[PDB]
Amino acid sequence: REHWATRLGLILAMAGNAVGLGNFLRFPVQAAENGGGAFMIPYIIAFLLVGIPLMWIEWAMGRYGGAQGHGTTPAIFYLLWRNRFAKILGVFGLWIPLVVAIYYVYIESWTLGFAIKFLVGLVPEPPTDPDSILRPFKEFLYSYIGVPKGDEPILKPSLFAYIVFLITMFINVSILIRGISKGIERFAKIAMPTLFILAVFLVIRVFLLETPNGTAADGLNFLWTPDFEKLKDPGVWIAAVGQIFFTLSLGVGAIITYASYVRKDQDIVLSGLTAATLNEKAEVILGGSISIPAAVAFFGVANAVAIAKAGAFNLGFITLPAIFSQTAGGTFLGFLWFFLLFFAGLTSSIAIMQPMIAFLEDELKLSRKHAVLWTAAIVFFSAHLVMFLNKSLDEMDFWAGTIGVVFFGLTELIIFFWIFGADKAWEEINRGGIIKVPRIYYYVMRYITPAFLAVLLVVWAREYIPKIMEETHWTVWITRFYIIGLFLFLTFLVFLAERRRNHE
Ligand SMILES: CCCCCCCCO[C@@H]1O[C@H](CO)[C@@H](O)[C@H](O)[C@H]1O
Ligand SMILES: CCCCCCCCO[C@@H]1O[C@H](CO)[C@@H](O)[C@H](O)[C@H]1O
Ligand SMILES: CCCCCCCCO[C@@H]1O[C@H](CO)[C@@H](O)[C@H](O)[C@H]1O
Ligand SMILES: N[C@@H](Cc1c[nH]c2ccccc12)C(=O)O
Ligand SMILES: N[C@@H](Cc1c[nH]c2ccccc12)C(=O)O
Ligand SMILES: N[C@@H](Cc1c[nH]c2ccccc12)C(=O)O
Ligand code: NA
Ligand code: NA
Repeated sequence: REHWATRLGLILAMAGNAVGLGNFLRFPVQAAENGGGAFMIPYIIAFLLVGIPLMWIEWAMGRYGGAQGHGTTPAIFYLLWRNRFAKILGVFGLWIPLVVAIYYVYIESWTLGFAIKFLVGLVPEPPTDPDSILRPFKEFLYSYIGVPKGDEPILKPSLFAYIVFLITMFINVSILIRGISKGIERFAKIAMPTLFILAVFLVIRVFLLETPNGTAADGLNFLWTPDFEKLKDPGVWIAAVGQIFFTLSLGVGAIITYASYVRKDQDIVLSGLTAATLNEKAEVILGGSISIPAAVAFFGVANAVAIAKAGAFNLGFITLPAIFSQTAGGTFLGFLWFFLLFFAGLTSSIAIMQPMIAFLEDELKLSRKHAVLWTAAIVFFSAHLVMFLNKSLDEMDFWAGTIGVVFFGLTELIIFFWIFGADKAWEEINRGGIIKVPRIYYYVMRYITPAFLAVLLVVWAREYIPKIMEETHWTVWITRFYIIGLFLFLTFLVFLAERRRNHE
C-alpha cells in the first residue's frame, strides 16, 4: 500500500484538505452574523468538543483500515462492525465525497477562471455609488456562470468557463495520477506555503486600505467587537458547531482515506492536532483579516451588516472584485485573491476525489491510472448537471455536503466508539501516538460529541428539510434522482467488490 513519505508532507496534505474557500469567506461572515468576538465562545467550545474529537476518530479509522488494505468506509465500517448494514452505511461515506466533488471542482474552476481574467486585466471597469460599482461585477459573474435570463431553470456557462473547468479537472488529474507521495504530498508542500504567503500579503495590503467611508481598522473592529447577547440564541451555537464541522472537512470521507496511508503505528494524535491547528490559524487569523475588513473599509461599517447577510459567495466573487477595481493595482490584487482561493480549493478537490480512487484501487484492484481516470470521468460527466441545471449545486451541497456529513459523522462516532468498542477505539486512537490524547477526551468522544452531533442534526433538520422538500422548484427531483442513482451505482460496485473477494 502507498504511504506518506514524510511527516511534514502528511500534515500539510491533511491541512490542505481543511483549508478552503470557507476559511477566507464563510467564517468571517458567520462570525459577524453571530456576535463578532462573542462567536469565539461557541466556536472554540465546539472545536474542543466536536472538531478535535471527531478528527482523531477519522484518523484512527482511516489508519485502522489502511493496515488491512482498505481506505474507504464500506470496507472499514465492515471491519469495525461485521454486518451487511455496515457496508450499506459505508457506501454513504463514499457517496458524499463523490457528490461533493461533482460540484466542488467546478466551483474551484471559477477561481482559476477569475484569477486568469484578473491577471490579464480582462474585468469590468466602473463607473460613484455601491449599486453602480457592484452591478458590473454581479453581471461579470452571472455571464461566466450563465445565470438564467428567462423563467427556465437553465444555466448557460461561457465557453471560457467551460474550458477553464476542463483545465481545472486536468490539473486535479495531473496531481492525483502521480499518487499520494509524488503527487498529493508533493503538491501540498508547495501549495500550503504559497497559500500562507499569499494570505499574509493580502492581510498586509488590506490593513493599508483607506477610504472616505472608513479604514481596515474599522472593519476588524466591527468584526471582532463581541456581542455577548447573541450567545443566548441557540442558532448561534448551531452556526458555530456547523462552522467547525465545515472548516475541518469532517464527515466528508477525505480524512479517512488520507489517514489510510498513514503507517500502522505512525502517530495520528499529534499529526492530526497540528493539521487542525494549521487550519484554524488560516481561518481566524488570516481569513478574518481580509474579506470583511476590506468590505467594511470600503463601504463603511454602515453596510457591514447588509454585506455580511449578502452571503460569503457574493462577498468573494462580487463585492471584493468590485472593491479591487477601486484600489491601486486592485486588478493584480484580485488575481492574488482568486489565486489564493484556487489553491485553497485545489488542495481540497484532490482530497475529495481520492476516496473514490482508493475504492477502485483497494476493492476493484484497478491501477492508479485507471482509477484516477475513471474517477475523473465520472465526476466530469456528472458535473454537467451542476453547470447547466440551476440550483442543482444547491441540492447536492445540501443532501451530501450538508445533511450527509453531519449524519455520517454521528455514524462514525457510534460505530467506532460504541459498536466497535470504546476501549478498543481509544487504544486504536492513542497507539503509536507521539503524544497521548488527554484522558478526558474518552468521555467527550463517548457521550459529549455524539450528543452534540445529534442535537445539531435534529434541532437543525426540523427547521431545514421541510423547506427544501416543499418550497422548491420541481427540478430538484432531477438532482435528487441522479444522486440517488449514484448511491445505487456505488452499492453495485460494492456488491461487485465483495463478490470478487469471494472468488479469490
Ligand atoms: C457528455 C460529456 C461531454 C460534454 C458534452 C458537451 C456539453 C458541453 O457544452 C458546452 O457548454 C459550454 C458552456 O455552456 C458552451 O459554451 C459550449 O459551447 C458547449 O459546447
Ligand atoms: C485558456 C482560456 C482562454 C481560451 C478560451 C477562449 C474561448 C472564449 O472565446 C470566446 O468565444 C466565443 C465563441 O467563439 C466568441 O463569441 C467570443 O468573442 C470569444 O471571446
Ligand atoms: C492569455 C491567456 C488568457 C486569455 C484570456 C481569455 C479569456 C477571455 O474571455 C473573454 O472575456 C471577454 C471580456 O470579459 C468576454 O467578452 C468574452 O466573452 C470572453 O470569452
Ligand atoms: N474544509 C473546507 C470546507 C469543506 C468541507 N467539506 C469539504 C469537502 C470538499 C471540499 C471542501 C470541504 C473549508 O474550510 O472551506
Ligand atoms: N450548505 C452550506 C455549506 C456546508 C457544506 N457542508 C457543511 C457542513 C456544515 C455546515 C455547513 C456546510 C452552505 O450553503 O453554505
Ligand atoms: N509510533 C511512533 C514510531 C513509529 C512506528 N511506526 C512508524 C512509522 C513511521 C514513523 C514513525 C513510526 C511514531 O509515530 O513516531
Ligand atoms: Na477550513
Ligand atoms: Na484546500
